Amino acid sequence: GEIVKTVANTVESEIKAELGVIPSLNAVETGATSNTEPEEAIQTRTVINMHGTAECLVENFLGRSALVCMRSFEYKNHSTSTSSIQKNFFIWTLNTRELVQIRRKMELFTYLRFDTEITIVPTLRLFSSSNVSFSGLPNLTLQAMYVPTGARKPSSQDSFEWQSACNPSVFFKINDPPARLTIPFMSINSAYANFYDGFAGFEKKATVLYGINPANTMGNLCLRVVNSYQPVQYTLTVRVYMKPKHIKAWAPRAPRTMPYTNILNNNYAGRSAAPNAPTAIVSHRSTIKTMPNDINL
Amino acid sequence: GEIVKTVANTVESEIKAELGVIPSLNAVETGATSNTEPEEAIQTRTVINMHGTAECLVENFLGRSALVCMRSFEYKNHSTSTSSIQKNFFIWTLNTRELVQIRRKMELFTYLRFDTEITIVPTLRLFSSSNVSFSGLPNLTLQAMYVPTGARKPSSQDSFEWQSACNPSVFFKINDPPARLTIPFMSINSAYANFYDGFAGFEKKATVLYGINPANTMGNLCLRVVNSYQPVQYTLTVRVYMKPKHIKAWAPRAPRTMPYTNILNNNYAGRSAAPNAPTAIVSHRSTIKTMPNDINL
Amino acid sequence: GVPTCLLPGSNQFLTTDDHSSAPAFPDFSPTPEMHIPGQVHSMLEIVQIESMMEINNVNDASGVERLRVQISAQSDMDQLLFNIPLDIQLEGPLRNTLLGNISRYYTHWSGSLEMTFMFCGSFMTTGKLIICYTPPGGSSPTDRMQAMLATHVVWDFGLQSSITIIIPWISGSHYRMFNTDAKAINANVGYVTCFMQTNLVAPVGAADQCYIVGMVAAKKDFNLRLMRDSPDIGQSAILPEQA
Amino acid sequence: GVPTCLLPGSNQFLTTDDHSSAPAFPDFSPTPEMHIPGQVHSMLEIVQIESMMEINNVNDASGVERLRVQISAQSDMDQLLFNIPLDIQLEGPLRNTLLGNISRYYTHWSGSLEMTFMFCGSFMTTGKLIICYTPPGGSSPTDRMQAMLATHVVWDFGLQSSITIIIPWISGSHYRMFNTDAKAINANVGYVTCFMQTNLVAPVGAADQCYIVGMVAAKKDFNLRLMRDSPDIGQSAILPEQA
Amino acid sequence: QINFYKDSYAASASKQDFSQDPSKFTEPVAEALKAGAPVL
Amino acid sequence: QINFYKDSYAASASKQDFSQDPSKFTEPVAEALKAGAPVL
Amino acid sequence: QINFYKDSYAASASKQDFSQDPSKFTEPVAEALKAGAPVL
Amino acid sequence: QINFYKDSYAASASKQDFSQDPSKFTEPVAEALKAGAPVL
Ligand SMILES: Cc1cc(CCCOc2c(C)cc(-c3noc(C(F)(F)F)n3)cc2C)on1
Ligand SMILES: Cc1cc(CCCOc2c(C)cc(-c3noc(C(F)(F)F)n3)cc2C)on1
Repeated sequence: GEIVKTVANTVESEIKAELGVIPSLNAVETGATSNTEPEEAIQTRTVINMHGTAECLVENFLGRSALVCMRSFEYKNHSTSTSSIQKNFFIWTLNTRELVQIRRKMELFTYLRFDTEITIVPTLRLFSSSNVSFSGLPNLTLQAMYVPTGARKPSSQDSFEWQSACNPSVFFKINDPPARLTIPFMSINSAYANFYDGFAGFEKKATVLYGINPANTMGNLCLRVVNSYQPVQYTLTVRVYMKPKHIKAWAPRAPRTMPYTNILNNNYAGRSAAPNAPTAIVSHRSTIKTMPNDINL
Repeated sequence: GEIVKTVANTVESEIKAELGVIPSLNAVETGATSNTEPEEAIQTRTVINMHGTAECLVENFLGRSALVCMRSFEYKNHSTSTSSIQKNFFIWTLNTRELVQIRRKMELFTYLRFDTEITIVPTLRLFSSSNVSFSGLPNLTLQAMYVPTGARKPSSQDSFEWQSACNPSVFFKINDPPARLTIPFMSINSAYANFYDGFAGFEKKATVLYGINPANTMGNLCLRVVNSYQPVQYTLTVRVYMKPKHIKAWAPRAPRTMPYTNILNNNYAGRSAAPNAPTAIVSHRSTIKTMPNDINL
Repeated sequence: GVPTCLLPGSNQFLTTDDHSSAPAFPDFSPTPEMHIPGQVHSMLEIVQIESMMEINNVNDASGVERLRVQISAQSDMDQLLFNIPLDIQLEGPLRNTLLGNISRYYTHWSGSLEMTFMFCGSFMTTGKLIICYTPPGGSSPTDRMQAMLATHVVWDFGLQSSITIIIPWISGSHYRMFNTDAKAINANVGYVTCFMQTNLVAPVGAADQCYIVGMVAAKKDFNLRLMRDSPDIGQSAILPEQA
Repeated sequence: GVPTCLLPGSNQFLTTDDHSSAPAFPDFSPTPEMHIPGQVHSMLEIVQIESMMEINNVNDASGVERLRVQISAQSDMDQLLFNIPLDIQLEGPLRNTLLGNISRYYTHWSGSLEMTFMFCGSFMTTGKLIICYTPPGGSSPTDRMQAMLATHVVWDFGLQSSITIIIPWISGSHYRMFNTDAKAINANVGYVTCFMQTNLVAPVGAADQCYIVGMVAAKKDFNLRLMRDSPDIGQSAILPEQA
Repeated sequence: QINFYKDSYAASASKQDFSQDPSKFTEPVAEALKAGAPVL
Repeated sequence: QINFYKDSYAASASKQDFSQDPSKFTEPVAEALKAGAPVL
Repeated sequence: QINFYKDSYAASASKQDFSQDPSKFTEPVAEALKAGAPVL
Repeated sequence: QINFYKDSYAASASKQDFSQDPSKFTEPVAEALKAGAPVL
């Protein structure tokens, strides 16, 4: 294990006709990748490469803020003949699989240990009714409440589970900067697992699903409009962004090829034809001797 | 190479009638500019000039914030009978040629290496409809997403390319200060080139255009209204400003004379008559012996 | 109070910003760190791992057929056997590789590549191949006389079952771009071509139609820049629980 | 928390502000610096380079005709040959120069100018000219007796083909302004005039109608201030891709 | 790193660790392969 | 210069470099021209 | 703790006191119980 | 006190002066009264 701030330098190489030395030949059967250097495969010049590697660090590769949740509910009076339930909120059931870019990028490793910075971005639209005159978006107070595993969830906007005496909650308005906080590495294990070759229950029943991990039960995010209902219908759209920090990554995986279909498992249907079809990942060319983008003069 | 914080001082000079010394005569054929000093052309006094030069530094000359993009789209419901495309965004295809003041100023050098500070200034107007009652501009959330070369571009406001898990994106509202960030020196080469005497493709076809540089393929800026459509039509105008920082400049050019016509090449039509006509750059005077602004008493 | 001026960039959310934030679980004790083998510190470690290429990406090969190249005894000499496009950004043999998939998360790249070919015929089957890397400028070679003039390695089958060809970093610019225009000077790497040096010779007891598997990796002089969302994966809607 | 008061100038975008900003590409490695010849550190280096003047900016000269002054053998004596307005801000011979174009990006200027004239007749053609810089106050001289009383140089043609006249910094104020009013005390530099000292004498074998090319540059005592958008370039719309 | 908060996990992106050991994945063999040597 | 961010390219306008070598453009001649001398 | 205000009670959450004496509640007996001993 | 401004009168509430002399108001007598003594 050596320090690599810049890519390897190239050393000047000479003609070499030596018996018993075959640097260009390797045995792939050992499981070892070819160790052949350019210096010993061709005649090379001295090159002092000052290309930096900091952008290919797993901290930089995974430590960008990515969307992990998009939920939209109608902000209005949901009350009817006999309901008494205001329903101006949503519950998510925390996960990192709903959006494929962060999922596929996280799924390039088996295990990840990171503290996560979260950023919530709310947006309002007036609901296009029969008689609706627009004149501006109310500066509503929102409450995002993390309900951990085994805590009572809210059933209404007006519920008293919103007390949040011990539940972590953040209050933030529409016209303010998007809410932000850091959640620590909060697994019962020493790393998060993107794949579980097993079951999360002690029973052998169908109801006990394959792939579900007994460390991904992370609880729920409950977000409400704190303001009581307006005289008109609004649509609140909430976007939650995840930025992994202080990242450790283990056991790199084969990248996902087929499009995801759900968040409970890694099943696939594949696309009808190449690319990313079950029988053809790379698009077809005419023959093994055909260059599809051959430069013609 | 010497340090020049203040302009050159003037030294007192005397009468000089010396054979073999002709400081006022030069040979222009050598390619060298005249080396004749005022001290040796006329009788001068001692002057201690304390005029500073910091304002004529290329850092100061180019390192002002200049407009590089103005795009306006209609913020409304673009949906029809069968579209399902919201179209509340634009794509720019990054460049520095659309606006002539920054173009002509940058085009005074062949090569530039600078890190660039960008500032995005959004503005809304209500669309003047048949029945439109104004009462104020919604504090909309905007997303500017840099889509690098070879990345999937968004086709709609509601597209999932906006994930931006690895694409650099900035979220900023209307009533906030204008969004700002620094893009680094991001050329595949050691400097940006304002002119390319060549082609960017290996083929010799018409489709391969002259002047296009294979280092100006900088990707695209995709900017969206994050908020879903309002009940009324708004017009969002976005202004992007560029401030070069940490600037190195090489091979100063002859300044542009004819008005620019496009961003793909440096072609010209010229103005019908002087000034800046193809056959007359400077305006006409009656004769070579005529002073047009002659002071009369 | 502290004299204050809110600058441009105030109240903005940048997805690539690097700032400390409010801890939601104050004084929370995270699980003690435990040693797990195969810890990755850099993406440049993964692109250095060999991965198979779909050299046989043709509309007659299905599944595992696409990762092997059928090499046969020829009733001819000097003939071209197979080609490899080096357009990582475009749908080609290198796309679905560790190099391809992870480099495709970036826009700029520089450095030498290694391509290793494993011969999978019989111990009794012999042969000599010539694999050639043609730097860009003109057309892909179809004659061995033209291909031999570029960077190449002559491959003798034997106890060492595999050969490496180093595709050396030969470009005017410090970096190349993963661009949608393959024929662009910024993007084009050139061509890899394989010809028969002698022939494939198999005795009656051994099969005449053998196979070659091609692997590609990056060398230690390899770099990536300007991270981007990979075009490998797409999404039309929020992924549901079931469907 | 840190005690804070948002001052006037909070939430403002000033196009001339000097502040650090959020890096969009975190830990991005820019291309290594490479030596390129002709590196410019100051705009004052470019204004010191000679550039041709349109002395013949008349409605009968087209293109390259405008950058040369037709000097002929005179059937007279002491006669004026040509004039040069020194109004950089106004449409005059100095506008389309390196001095002009780059100084025209500023509002204030100070320092001595050099104007070099190259004679382009025959080796056998002789002559003596007198070029005079008249400081401002009154009318431009039309008689040599009046012009000779100002700063001047007498030019003998020979092996050294060019002469310099230093237009020396002679002003009450430390700076002059690039003002639209030419007759303003803040703007006016005065006059440059060229008269015949003797005559142009060419033998029968040589052409009688020769040419002079005038160049102008700044000296090391030259300064510019108060940057502005140049009036040289205009725009009626966003420049399209094609038209 | 800077961190204005009490907890250490609240801090910004961690100080760049440029340690690389690709041998974990590229040469994970009991007996090391010598460069130029026939690796049988 | 100040810079509140990790990257060096994020810093403000660079510290004034007053180095000038106009000879690159004004006297780019193999044999230097001497002041007052006939330069032929 | 930090505190930007004059009063000490205005300060943030106090510096963690990890002192524990559960014997107050778990063994509040005049004669101490010895581990392993018959406590009668 | 702190004061971010040039003038001294712009400063916050002045540093607590705990000096007390209630004798000014409680025993403002030429000849001091002795404790326990008949004060006639
Ligand atoms: C797998 C896997 C799962 C994780 C952790 C994801 C973090 O989950 C969250 C999210 C996305 C948001 C909040 C949250 N947002 O707001 C609040 C608050 F308001 F309660 F503070 N909490 C809390 C957690 C644990 O990391 N790997
Ligand atoms: C020629 C030439 C081209 C350049 C660089 C111009 C910078 O281009 C931009 C611009 C103008 C804006 C953004 C940008 N604006 O916002 C975002 C973000 F939101 F994605 F962060 N990126 C990114 C780049 C590379 O310098 N010389």
